[PDB]
Amino acid sequence: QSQLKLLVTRGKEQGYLTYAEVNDHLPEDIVDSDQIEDIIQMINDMGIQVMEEAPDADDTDPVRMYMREMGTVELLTREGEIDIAKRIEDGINQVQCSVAEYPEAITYLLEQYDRVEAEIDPELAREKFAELRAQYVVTRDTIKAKGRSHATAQEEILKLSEVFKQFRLVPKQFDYLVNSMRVMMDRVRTQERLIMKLCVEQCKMPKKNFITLFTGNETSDTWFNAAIAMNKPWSEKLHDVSEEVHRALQKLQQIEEETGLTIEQVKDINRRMSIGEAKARRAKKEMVEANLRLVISIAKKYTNRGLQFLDLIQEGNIGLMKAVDKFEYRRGYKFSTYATWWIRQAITRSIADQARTIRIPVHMIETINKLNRISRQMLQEMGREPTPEELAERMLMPEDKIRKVLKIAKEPISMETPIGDDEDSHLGDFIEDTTLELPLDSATTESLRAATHDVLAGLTAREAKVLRMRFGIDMNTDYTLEEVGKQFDVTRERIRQIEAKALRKLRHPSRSEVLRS
Amino acid sequence: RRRKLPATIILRALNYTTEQILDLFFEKVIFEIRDNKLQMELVPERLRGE
Repeated sequence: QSQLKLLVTRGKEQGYLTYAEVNDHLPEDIVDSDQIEDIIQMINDMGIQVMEEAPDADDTDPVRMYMREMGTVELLTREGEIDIAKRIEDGINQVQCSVAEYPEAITYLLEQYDRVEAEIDPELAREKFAELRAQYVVTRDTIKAKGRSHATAQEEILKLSEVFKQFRLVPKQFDYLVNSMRVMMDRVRTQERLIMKLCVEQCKMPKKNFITLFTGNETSDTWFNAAIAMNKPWSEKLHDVSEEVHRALQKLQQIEEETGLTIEQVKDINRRMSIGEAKARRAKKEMVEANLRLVISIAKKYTNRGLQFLDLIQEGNIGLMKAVDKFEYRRGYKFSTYATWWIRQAITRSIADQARTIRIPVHMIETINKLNRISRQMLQEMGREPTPEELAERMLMPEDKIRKVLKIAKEPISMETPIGDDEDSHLGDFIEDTTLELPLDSATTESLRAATHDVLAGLTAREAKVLRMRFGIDMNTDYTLEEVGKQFDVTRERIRQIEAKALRKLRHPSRSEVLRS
Repeated sequence: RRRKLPATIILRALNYTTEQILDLFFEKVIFEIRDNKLQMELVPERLRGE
């Protein structure tokens, strides 16, 4: 109503397009560089109808909208933080324990250790890895012996799990193992989803029967042949897929032999692993979300140094994101300061490099700042400007080093900079081209080709070819006295003789003489 | 040189109530209600062009 009626009735047509009028008669936060173009566009060009397109289209900022979602405080106390960190450690532990349940994780680590020894105390490595290998070989024998029907035998298995939990593995190792287990489970559900896709859809076996039947062994053909011998309408179609299901079962049995585990529980342990992953990941996400304030508050001090506010706080977020990863609640030191250092390091190690167009190493950045911080005193503790010789004298570096250092400073300047302020000047418009050659120069070069091509005409074959082949012209690759002397029987001195005689011939013609200059 | 605002907003910003604002630009006119009727403080000069 207000905006539409005022705009239309007033603009009829405001004669000289009185822009400075209605922009004051508009609500919301003013002095913007966004709402501007939406008014200069409508008024003219497509008049009349455009003024009817404007209302129907009317019927903002990164940082300000960033603070909006961050506005969701959800701050924590010492109790809160410890609680979250406790859930983190809880999730992580359940994951590692789930890794311990996996016997192929132990035997692989064993195999890789033998690799390590086949080429941090070396004896301490031999010590613990032996302890693991010992508990493994004793636990392994109590499997097929079946003594203590997986009751006390299970005790040795879980004790072996504890022994494995003693090892402090490297981030790349744990990720490789867990990834390998999920890839293993991928192949598992690959076979299960294959058997299901083949029997349920292609053979018209209802999902009810498939879940009632397959869920049993999932490996032996006892369920499959019982499904075929069930004499149902969907059992006759199974004959057309017998080889496929057989192949899937044989491959799944193969996996049983690879893991050495009951197929009816691999899902369970892998499940609990996924459970722990979600828990630990979740808690860590809440952590970084909660201490989000700290990022901006400290990043504010590093602002304006070749990188904008958003980029800084983003590097501070990943700095906080790394901090949360390396921290435990069982630690007297609080998170408020520990995270702060990681954030400072995160953004400062970003402003160092990804700031100026040209590359630069960290030591360069530090030396440069040190030079400035020292220079600001020399002119204030004396009275005159800081001479480069004396300024260098106050430093470990000689002087020429500092001179080259100042040749790396600044972005530097951009081409689009106005200079003479003509109509309109630009620095990059004065920049000449030197890689190109003068049309005169190109013309002379062609005339030079013609000159030489015509000069070697007034020579003999066993002399034209000699001069041509030696100085390598009109044949790309140039040859030497030997490679030419071999192709002309007589070697070295004889060919150099002719080579010098050709030069003797060119002591009268004026063509190449003037071409010289 | 920004968007327009009623020039009385700055007055309120100077801690001026609405009543004080009115008593800084205009001349008041008092009416009395006595003997069940309405009287008025008449000023002859003010009745110019009415």
